[PDB]
Amino acid sequence: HPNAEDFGHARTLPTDTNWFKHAVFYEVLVRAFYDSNADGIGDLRGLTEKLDYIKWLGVDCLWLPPFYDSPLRDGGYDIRDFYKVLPEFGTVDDFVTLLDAAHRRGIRIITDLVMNHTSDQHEWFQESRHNPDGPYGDFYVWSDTSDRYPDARIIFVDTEESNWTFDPVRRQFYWHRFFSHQPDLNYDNPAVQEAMLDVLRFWLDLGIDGFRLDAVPYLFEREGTNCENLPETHAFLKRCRKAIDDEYPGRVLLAEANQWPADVVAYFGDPDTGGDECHMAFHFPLMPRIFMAVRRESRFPISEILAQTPPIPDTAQWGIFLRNHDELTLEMVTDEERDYMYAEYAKDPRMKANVGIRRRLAPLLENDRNQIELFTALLLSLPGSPVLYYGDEIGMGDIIWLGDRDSVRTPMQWTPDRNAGFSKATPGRLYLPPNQDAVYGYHSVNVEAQLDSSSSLLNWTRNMLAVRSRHDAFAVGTFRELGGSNPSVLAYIREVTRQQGDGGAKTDAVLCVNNLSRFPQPIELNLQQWAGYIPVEMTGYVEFPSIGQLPYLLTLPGHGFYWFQLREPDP
Amino acid sequence: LPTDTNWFKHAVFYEVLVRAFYDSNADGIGDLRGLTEKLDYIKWLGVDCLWLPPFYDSPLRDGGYDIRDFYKVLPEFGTVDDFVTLLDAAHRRGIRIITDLVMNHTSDQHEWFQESRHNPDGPYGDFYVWSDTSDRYPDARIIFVDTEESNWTFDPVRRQFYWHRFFSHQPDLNYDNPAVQEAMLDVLRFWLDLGIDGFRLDAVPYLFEREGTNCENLPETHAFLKRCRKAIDDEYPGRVLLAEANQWPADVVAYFGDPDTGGDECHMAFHFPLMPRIFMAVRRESRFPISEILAQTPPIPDTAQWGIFLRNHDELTLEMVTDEERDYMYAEYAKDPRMKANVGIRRRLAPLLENDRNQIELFTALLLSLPGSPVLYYGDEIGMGDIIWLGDRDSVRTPMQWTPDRNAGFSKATPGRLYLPPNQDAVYGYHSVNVEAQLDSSSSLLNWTRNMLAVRSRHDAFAVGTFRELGGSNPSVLAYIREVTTDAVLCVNNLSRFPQPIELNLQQWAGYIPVEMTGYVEFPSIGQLPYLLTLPGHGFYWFQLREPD
Ligand SMILES: [Ca+2]
Ligand SMILES: [Ca+2]
Ligand SMILES: [Cl-]
Ligand SMILES: [Cl-]
Ligand SMILES: [Cl-]
Ligand SMILES: [Cl-]
Ligand SMILES: [Cl-]
Ligand SMILES: [Cl-]
Ligand SMILES: [Cl-]
Ligand SMILES: [Mg+2]
Ligand SMILES: [Mg+2]
Repeated sequence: HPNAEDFGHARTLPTDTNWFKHAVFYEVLVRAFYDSNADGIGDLRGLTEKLDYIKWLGVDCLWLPPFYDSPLRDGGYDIRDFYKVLPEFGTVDDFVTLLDAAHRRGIRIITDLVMNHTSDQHEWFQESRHNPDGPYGDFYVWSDTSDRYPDARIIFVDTEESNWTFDPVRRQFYWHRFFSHQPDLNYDNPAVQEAMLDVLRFWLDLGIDGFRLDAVPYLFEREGTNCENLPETHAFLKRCRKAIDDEYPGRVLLAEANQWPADVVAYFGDPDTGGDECHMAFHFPLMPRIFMAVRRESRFPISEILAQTPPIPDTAQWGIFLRNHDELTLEMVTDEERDYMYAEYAKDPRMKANVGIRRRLAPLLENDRNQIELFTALLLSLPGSPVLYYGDEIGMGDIIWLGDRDSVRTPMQWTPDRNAGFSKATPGRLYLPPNQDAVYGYHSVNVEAQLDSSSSLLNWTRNMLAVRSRHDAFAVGTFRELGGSNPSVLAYIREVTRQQGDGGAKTDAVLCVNNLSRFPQPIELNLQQWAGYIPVEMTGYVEFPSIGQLPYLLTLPGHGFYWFQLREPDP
Repeated sequence: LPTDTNWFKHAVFYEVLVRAFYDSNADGIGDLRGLTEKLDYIKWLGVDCLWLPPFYDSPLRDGGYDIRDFYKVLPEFGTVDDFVTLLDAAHRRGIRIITDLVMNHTSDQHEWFQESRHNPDGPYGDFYVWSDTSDRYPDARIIFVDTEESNWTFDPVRRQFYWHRFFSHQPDLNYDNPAVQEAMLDVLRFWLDLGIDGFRLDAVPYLFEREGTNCENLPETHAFLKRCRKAIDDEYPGRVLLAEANQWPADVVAYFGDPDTGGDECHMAFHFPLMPRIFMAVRRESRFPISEILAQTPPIPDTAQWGIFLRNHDELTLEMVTDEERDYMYAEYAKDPRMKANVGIRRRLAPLLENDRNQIELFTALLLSLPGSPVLYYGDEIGMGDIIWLGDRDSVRTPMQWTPDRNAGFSKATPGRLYLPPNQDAVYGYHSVNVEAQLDSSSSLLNWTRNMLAVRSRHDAFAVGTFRELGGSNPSVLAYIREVTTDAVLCVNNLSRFPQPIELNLQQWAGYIPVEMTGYVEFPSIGQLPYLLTLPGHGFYWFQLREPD
């Protein structure tokens, strides 16, 4: 393994143990964003050059999917070397340069790190199968039979015949929860635990701001269990958090656990220490419920998942995003016993058609601009830290035929020029082609075309992000659902607890009202506790009538929404 | 159709995918009824026989080469009744139909395999090749070496290993079981009874395995092929068997069978190295890669015929044929950046030639005048492009581009429901490349291609004539005569991008008048002095050698 010493490191931002609670994340693939060297493939230097756009957009942290050395048989989630970037993307030094440049603009970077397994091309595995009594002999999970752990499901049931695969060289079976070319690491071997902690430290020494830890529920296996969410798995996660907070204060760990929210709460750790595992975890059912709330023109699927979500440690934060599937497994989270909408998804033909396929926001919503704004408003005002996916801010489409994941991984559309301005290479050499249809194609949909008009989706999104950044209640406020006469309208207030040396718009309460119906709707709200306050609409700053003792009437167009600052009255 | 045991020697074939040609029912997928509705186009183009890749019921994990039921049409294409409708409509127009039939293996979803694994003591227990170990047949290479760790896979239900030369979801049939041989003969008869004109038999070199061998081309494999030919000969005279053997031509001749009988296995087999050699001949501006491959091809039985096509890869395995010992061009392909970029990917003719119309015409002229029965691939006649990102095979399987309308006129469905999207780029997109746009001008690639087919059809020499390479002063020009005995044709082809002169010794035909076949202009009669022909870069001429009064 390389040592971090022989590379540069990035200059660390000032320590801020709460930064991730206030952050808007931007998931961007290195391969897709910008090709600076005309090989048809996006690269680290290209991403570095585009930091000006990212800063202008106003996001706080980049989230990079895996960019490590890999044969790319499973999208790069099959890792061949944890210490090396895929050569086509650049080198470790290019990553340090990117980190420094990002940090200069106050922008942080996290990346995906797959903890559960490596590619079978990883040298640990080649040594494990060729030299069984060597130091890597027990780095993986080996057996003379395929009978162990029978209660564990096969995740990729239509592709893999078993969770055990017979290796022709070692003549024993090895365990894999994912594809056969992704052998599971043996976490019962303390050398494996130390090796993986050393991986985290390598990137942290370089200066990375954190990781999304992938496939963590599957680390340990035990007979008599379904081999997910085991005590020893959480124990290892506590080691990661301990190392993180002791040696690198102010960094973050995000858990990718595609489970019902009550079940992922455990991944934040012990409530009594304030949380001692992951700082963040994703709330996967939110988008499916929002999607269904709109289809149904009813607030309840949204009201319900929020009400039923258990409280989490003070230190912790949910991550939220506008996708219906986990990118690792392409599964939508559900629960037969605890999801009242369990059987309802299969009854919606749009939902049904896209089962197991990642889709971008605009295509999910049939390019309806009003709905894109509504879903985006919800993403930016509901509790949690939001993740925007690259290209959704201009309304990019997808290309489903490229694959279940690759559908959403086509080049960023910068201009209406050749290759959408992503590359100077010949089109036949692009890693994937840009969208070329009349609706989503780069001749029509690109950054340059949207920069001019204040009314473009890009400019609208950038303004919404700016507004959000100026109001703390969106990031760390309480959540109070207001109910109301009309079931088609979701209304809530978010409040800051307010301690010492504050008082201003930044800490004033906020009121959000969202119409899930396609038709204009009235709603009368009981806001009597805020009698005398003045609702000020956030985008145009117009003062609405002061709140009284009577119900407050707001009227919304189809799929419309309003955000108001609740200003304290003048004495 | 009235029996005509030589029809395949005179045929031009047209490989057309049911899924890609025409969607008549607006589900976004091409279908048999749709293909039937486009037969007038196929007749007008002038081809003689359709070649349909597998259209059987299948989970489509390996492009439909993974068959779930040999007796059933994939439901989205229609049913056996739609297939008979297609057959009758084609025959009415004098067009025949052959199809791919995978003989070596089935999908693991096939009911035979599910019975084999669940009920080992039952009648299907020995329908596949099972073993307690993965040690047998170690000399057989793994075809898909980057994907399959072994030719043996452990089945979790039966708890034994089964053999597969292809992907793990394609278990090999056990041809040492006599019931397997009878079941597969019965598949042949089922489609022949419906009226199909023949089959391309796929993966046949791999039927039998034997210890101490590489498990290809075994004598028992050829013995089973003889059973297939005999069944055809005895029960369905006038039908054809084509072999898909991606091997050096010398090795392929075995698939025509015993020369002493006039051939007792396949009627046809493919000459795979032809396109790679033509491609390199043009890259090097030398006739030699073509001259040599033809000269080194052994004689085949007189009732047999080579099939030829303008592709560098076999569609089953995505491999280009070669031979370390017998191919002088063996190390040369890797030195060509065009060949190197496209390794393991099917590409259409226009993209292979960077859309150079002169070269498209040159390669097509060679395809239509060299010895063998040519196969045209659907869409090449209008210059369609491909979409490589769709997959190594799906690259060339996008919808036929009929018009510049929505979905290229292939379907009325919404674009997001199409099985694959049409080309949409500035060069190959359906807004500029489509049948409708080319129908009008006599100078379109489509009308040029149609005219060349019409010309070829009027000269038996192209189909069954002898082949005499004329040599000549200039190594950049390939000249030859095709002759049958009363019909003699002279073909001259410029492999150089620049204009070239060639002086030919045509003394044997002195007095004859060369008549150029497209404009019918009479050229100077052949004398005792060498005949000078001058060609533009990548040009060609076809001449009928007419007897003097
Ligand atoms: Ca594990
Ligand atoms: Ca076999
Ligand atoms: Cl990437
Ligand atoms: Cl995800
Ligand atoms: Cl999704
Ligand atoms: Cl098909
Ligand atoms: Cl059927
Ligand atoms: Cl082929
Ligand atoms: Cl090809
Ligand atoms: Mg690049
Ligand atoms: Mg159809």
